[PDB]
Amino acid sequence: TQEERSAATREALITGARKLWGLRGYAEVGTPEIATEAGVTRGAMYHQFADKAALFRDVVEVVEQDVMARMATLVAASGAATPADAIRAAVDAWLEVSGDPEVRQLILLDAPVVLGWAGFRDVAQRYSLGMTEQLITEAIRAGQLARQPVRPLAQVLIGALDEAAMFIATADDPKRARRETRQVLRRLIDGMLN
Amino acid sequence: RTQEERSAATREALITGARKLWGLRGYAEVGTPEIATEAGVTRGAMYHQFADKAALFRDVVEVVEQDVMARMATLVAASGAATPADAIRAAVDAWLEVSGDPEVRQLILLDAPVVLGWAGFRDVAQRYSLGMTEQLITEAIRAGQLARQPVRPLAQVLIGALDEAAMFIATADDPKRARRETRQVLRRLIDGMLN
Amino acid sequence: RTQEERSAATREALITGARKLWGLRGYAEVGTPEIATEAGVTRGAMYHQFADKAALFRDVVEVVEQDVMARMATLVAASGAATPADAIRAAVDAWLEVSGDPEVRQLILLDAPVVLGWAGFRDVAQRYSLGMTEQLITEAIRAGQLARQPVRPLAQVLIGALDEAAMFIATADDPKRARRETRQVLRRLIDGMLN
Amino acid sequence: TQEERSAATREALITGARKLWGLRGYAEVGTPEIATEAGVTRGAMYHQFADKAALFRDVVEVVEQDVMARMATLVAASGAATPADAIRAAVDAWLEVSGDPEVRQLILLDAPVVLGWAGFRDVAQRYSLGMTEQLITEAIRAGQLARQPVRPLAQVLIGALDEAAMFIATADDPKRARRETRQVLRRLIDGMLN
DNA sequence: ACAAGCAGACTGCCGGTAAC
DNA sequence: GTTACCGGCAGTCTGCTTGTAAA
Repeated sequence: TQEERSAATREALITGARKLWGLRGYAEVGTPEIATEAGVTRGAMYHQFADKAALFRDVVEVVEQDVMARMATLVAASGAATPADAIRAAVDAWLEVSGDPEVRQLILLDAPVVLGWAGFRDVAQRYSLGMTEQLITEAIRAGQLARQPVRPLAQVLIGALDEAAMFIATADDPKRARRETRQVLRRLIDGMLN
Repeated sequence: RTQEERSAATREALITGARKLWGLRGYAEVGTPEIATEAGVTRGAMYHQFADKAALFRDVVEVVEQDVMARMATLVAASGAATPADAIRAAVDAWLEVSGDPEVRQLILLDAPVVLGWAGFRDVAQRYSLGMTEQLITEAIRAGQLARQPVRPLAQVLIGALDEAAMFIATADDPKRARRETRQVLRRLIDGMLN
Repeated sequence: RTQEERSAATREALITGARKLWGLRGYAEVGTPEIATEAGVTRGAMYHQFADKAALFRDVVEVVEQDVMARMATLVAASGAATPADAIRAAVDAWLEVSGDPEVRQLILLDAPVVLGWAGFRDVAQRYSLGMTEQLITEAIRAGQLARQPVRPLAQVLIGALDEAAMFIATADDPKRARRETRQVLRRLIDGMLN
Repeated sequence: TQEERSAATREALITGARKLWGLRGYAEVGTPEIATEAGVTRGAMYHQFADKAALFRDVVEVVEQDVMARMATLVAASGAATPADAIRAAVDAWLEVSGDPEVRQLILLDAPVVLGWAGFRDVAQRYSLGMTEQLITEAIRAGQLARQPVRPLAQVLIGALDEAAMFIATADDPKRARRETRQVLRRLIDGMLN
């Protein structure tokens, strides 16, 4: 089909920019390198996508959805029994998933700069952020956590989690960093609950 | 008259202009021509004073970060805190005020980790806001107000929380309500962290 | 207009202009801005048709070298030679005519070995003047007018002697006398090389 | 004293530029690199020498006189007996000396383009060129070579020798190339001497 | 004799538009 | 789909000019 082929070149470009941008940063890979690696011409790319930024937008979407997939896998398998335990299992899950350098480059470093903080927020509300808003909402609902404004709490905890990830990855002894950071995140969480 | 002065003066104009412009529009979105022009200098003199665009951004980060600490310490002194715990609460409220500056949000919260790399900017913040967070925790532990725990991780995590808090307040649809509510969840967080 | 024609048209204008200017002043002494401006195109369109300055110089060389061969063959045909020896003599007299063109001396005798490398330019000349020399020698052997010997070495050596002959005539203070005398020693050299 | 100190940095600049330009070409080394290798600053370089060209001129001078030195050694050691045999030995001597890659880069390639063909000529008249003019003059003088204009002949034979050198250096089988080129030069010379 | 500040210029490259 | 093309940029060079010495 003619439009069925469009999706195939968009997948080749999205896969390639994800690999390359994930390896080195959005600024440090240009559209030529990316087109070459995808097996398409710069012209076709600028036909399927508005600009470099828009291709970064669809890369972000794909990556974030994978993060949610792998995370839910870990959270379901943890086997929590109360919303609070679900929150802790989510924390440990992100700690496992944020170990991926692709995720840190695309989501934690480049995305707020490419799409703008509000822009990436509009994207993350349909993913990790909004799932945090829901975990908080459920923990409030089941009486494990004081009623309070949810949007702020979720954003802040997301901040703590993101920076947790960078700290563990760049620390000189990563095993001890993951242990101690997990400890303090737990202590922080329990101090939040009842 | 002297060259020590001539260098320093050109660096002062270049850092001033790059701070203004980069802060208004982002590091990616302003080129060295525009920066030179606004500074009243030639691109050549700039590439003599600074290695590349990145090196100039590093000195802009430096000035901005110390400016952040100056303003914060000013606000904390006037509050009249008396114990590490009070210092922590007054610090949070202070950052909420200072981070109202969009130049601070653009340069420090967004670009710096991208331009310098995350560990690079960290090496910078340990000598400023990060290091102060480490001292506030460390003294709060000493004074028995906060349980002994690994200090560097806690400090980094709390910094992450405060940063995304400031971005949240700035970009909210009604910033007054967002500042009030965000202060709320930060306070509850602290109080649950302390005794 | 077609795309192959739009490319061919700008490539011809860049080659024409780079030929004019580089021939007037040397490859080192003319930049791609001047060259584009003279072609009436943007530096960007140029870096689309040509890899870099060097690649454009390579195509300029190619054009100039075939113009050299064309002018040479015209003059030699007009001599009315009939044997390989007569062809060799008429060739020398032709090179003396053609190398009067300073554009030829500038681009081929001076810049080309430095830009493309001695081996690189040789790879180019082997398909033009050098190859014509190798064939003129080869036929001179075939007809028994010249002693059997390694052909590539003789061809390269005679080329060196001819080139420096051209520079010599061009830069001498009385050029008319220089062409007469230089022609003399080349003729004697040739006759001593033949029988 | 200041003149003893001044002269020494020009020796270090000239040695450093000789090594470097000789390795990579005049176009491919900048004055910064050259200052660094000499152990001096660009300001000192531009105080002792007018421009990049001026340092190249003094490098040319040194190299050319070194060529004449080594050549004189081999020509003395061969032991010719008449001007003609002096010429033949001179050629084989150059063939040996031109084996040096520094000499081929600075004298045979860059110098005419940097200094201009006439400029380098004015330099070579006090060395290999002018000596060639003298060997021709003496060969005419002893009746071994026909009376003819000397300047043109000397320039031409210099051309044949120079290009001979590059051919031997760049050839795929350099041993066979030295044999064959020596051969064709011998035949040329003998056909010249009568 | 040396050093530093500085200015004009240049090369190769990129991102996005528009003509094929 | 594709190829030509434009405005603009970052980092480097070269030589000039103003400052700071070791004689």
